[PDB]
Amino acid sequence: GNVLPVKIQPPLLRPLAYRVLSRKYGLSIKSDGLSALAEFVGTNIGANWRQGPATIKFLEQFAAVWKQQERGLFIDQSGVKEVIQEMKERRDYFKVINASQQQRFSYNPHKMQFIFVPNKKQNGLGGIAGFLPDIEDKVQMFLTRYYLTNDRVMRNENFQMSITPIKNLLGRDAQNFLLLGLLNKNFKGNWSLEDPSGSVEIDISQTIPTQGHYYVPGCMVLVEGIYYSVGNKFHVTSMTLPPGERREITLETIGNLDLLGIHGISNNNFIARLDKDLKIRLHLLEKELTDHKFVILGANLFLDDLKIMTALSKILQKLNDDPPTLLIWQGSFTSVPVFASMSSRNISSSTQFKNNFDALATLLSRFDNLTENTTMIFIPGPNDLWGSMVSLGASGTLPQDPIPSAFTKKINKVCKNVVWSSNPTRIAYLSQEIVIFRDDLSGRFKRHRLEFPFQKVQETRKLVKTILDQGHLSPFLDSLRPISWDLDHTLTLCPIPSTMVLCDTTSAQFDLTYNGCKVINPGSFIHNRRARYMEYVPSSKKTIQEEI
Amino acid sequence: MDLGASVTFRSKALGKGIQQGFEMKDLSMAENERYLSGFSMDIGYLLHFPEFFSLFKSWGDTITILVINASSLGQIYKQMFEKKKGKIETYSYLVDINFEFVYFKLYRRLSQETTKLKEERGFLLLLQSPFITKLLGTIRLLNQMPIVKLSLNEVLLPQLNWQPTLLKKLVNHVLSSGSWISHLIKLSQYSNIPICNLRLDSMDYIIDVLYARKLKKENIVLWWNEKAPLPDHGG
Repeated sequence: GNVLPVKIQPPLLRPLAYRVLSRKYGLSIKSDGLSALAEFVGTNIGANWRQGPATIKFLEQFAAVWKQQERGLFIDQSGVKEVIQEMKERRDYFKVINASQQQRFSYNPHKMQFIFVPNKKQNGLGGIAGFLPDIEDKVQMFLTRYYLTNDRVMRNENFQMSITPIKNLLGRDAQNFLLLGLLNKNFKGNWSLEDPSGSVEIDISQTIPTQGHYYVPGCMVLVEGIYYSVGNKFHVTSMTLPPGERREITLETIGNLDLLGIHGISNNNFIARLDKDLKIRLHLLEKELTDHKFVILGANLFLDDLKIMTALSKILQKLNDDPPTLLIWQGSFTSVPVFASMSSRNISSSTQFKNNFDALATLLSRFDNLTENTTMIFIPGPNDLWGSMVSLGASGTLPQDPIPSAFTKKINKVCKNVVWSSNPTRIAYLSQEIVIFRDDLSGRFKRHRLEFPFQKVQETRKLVKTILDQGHLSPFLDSLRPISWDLDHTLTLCPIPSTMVLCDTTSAQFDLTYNGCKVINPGSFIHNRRARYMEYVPSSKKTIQEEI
Repeated sequence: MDLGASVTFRSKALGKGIQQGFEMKDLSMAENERYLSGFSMDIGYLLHFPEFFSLFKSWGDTITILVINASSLGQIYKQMFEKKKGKIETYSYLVDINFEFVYFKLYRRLSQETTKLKEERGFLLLLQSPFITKLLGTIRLLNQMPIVKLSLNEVLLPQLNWQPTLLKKLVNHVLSSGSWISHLIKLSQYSNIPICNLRLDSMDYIIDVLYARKLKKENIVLWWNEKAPLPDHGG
């Protein structure tokens, strides 16, 4: 109330509320809304019941505050909340999200529009098992990927010659054709292309591929050749990956959807859009961006060997005086995979893993500036608790679970901002979208390269070009990289984020940019008796620093 | 594996090879190992019970424990002395008696005691603690002598009357050290493995060594792997 509140009679305030909220604008004022207006009047007792403009204009402000929330046709106990919002309306605006909570959006080919999917966590029970995907999800996943790739191909400027479905190749021969589909091996052992219509075989003996790509099974390829009905051999004369698209032209086809929406979200009821605040946030980002710096480290920092702790202590000594905004630690934190212990005489693997993080809480006690001012990001590597416990340090499921809470009971208390996410994770800045993804790529694309019968800077060029043209984080089949049936949408590069953190221990560091996207390639944290970590300036500038 | 514990020379340049490091791949051969050596040499004894750091000297006669006890220590020592008189007599030729008792800022004495032992004797260390590598890294002098490790971890306190049970533990370890070292000597002089690289529970190590050397004598790649519980297949 005011300094001299007066207890009102609700009947004599009822007409003033009802007229304004039921004839000009607003509707369906509840009793709790009336009580909220009553206490607000108690906060405006000055010459009230005789003061016209201020009360009505504050009611108009109430309308301008509560119209945007839902639809504003009821006012519950939250009336005090909108009163507090009035008082408060009289770096933030950035988010970090993992693959578990990413919004689900299906695709429909016959309507050429994305469709929001209700979350199983929010409407279902989920008490016993709500995370188990259903049977047909894996059936529809490759269909969705093919739909997106076909849409991208059709939207190309050059393509307005037309492609032909596989099944339409039966009755014609000795004629050239163009077609695309999944590339893989059949049950027999030959090379085949798959389409929703059907599948055919591939002839490779006279194929000239477009250089600059990693032609790997499981990748969409544009195939040009001549059909032969003598057998079933499609004699290919050239092969090329589909081209990519830039972020602005991708968004403009869907206006500006709130897929990674921080200001607003969509649901099953309606669809959402916004572009007025985008320029405002862009210009806000253009200032004091040098102050909001964020730094990442190398991959596979092991918390068992003394040298890593010494180098990390030196790095923290240099970083304590000038705390950055985000400090991201990536890679596995234990040099040995954890699994079931067959020996009861020695220290258990789980206990060793738990102790491997307790000492970190002690080392963070002498860097109160970094702890206080900078947030913490931790990303699991290849052989952390959940993965190595079944995969034994080998490759496994991509939507990796976060570090268990039972093993990180001291980092959350010593530090004020600690975040654990999946292996692929998303951060949403004011005008930037960045993803961080830790795995091995160079070896995977080197060993499984297709053989065509017939200075290190080019390998990363080919890798970036392939990963961007294909537009998927895991351009591999289900045999190599098993993926959860539903979460595959988190692995898709449909929104094509502005910057990607390609962490690869098998590739040299690089700062390439292409197709409107900028890619960074952090290396291993320690190499050849040196320690290295890299910081990125949000103004499209990079710095690399090392401490022996 | 290839050289084993029984190594010898057939150079027929000893001074030049001893001032520098002597090369192996040109001169290498393993002699027989039916008997390793006639052991007569002092021992070391450093322990830790999660502040129960302990030390004892075979040739010394004093006991001090880091931060009723003395009488219990004496009576328990005498009691298990008569209990294992037979084992004591049989293994006296390996390790050989009453001694003083003491229960002592204080945590810097490990380095001083190790220095006193180092400049008083050359002697093999028996270490027992759940923090093997931590204690190895905290004391810089422990790296300059051969060490035989007897790691038996997972020791806890009953929150009450820990003194009698810890006295039992220490006394049985001390009076079974002779049997332990006899068993290790037997296993080493049978398996052609140096004494410091062996352990009572590391029975898989002997399997690995023998199988690997017999495959190396064959034409089969060992697929040997380290720090990873997977076979090596080339990536």
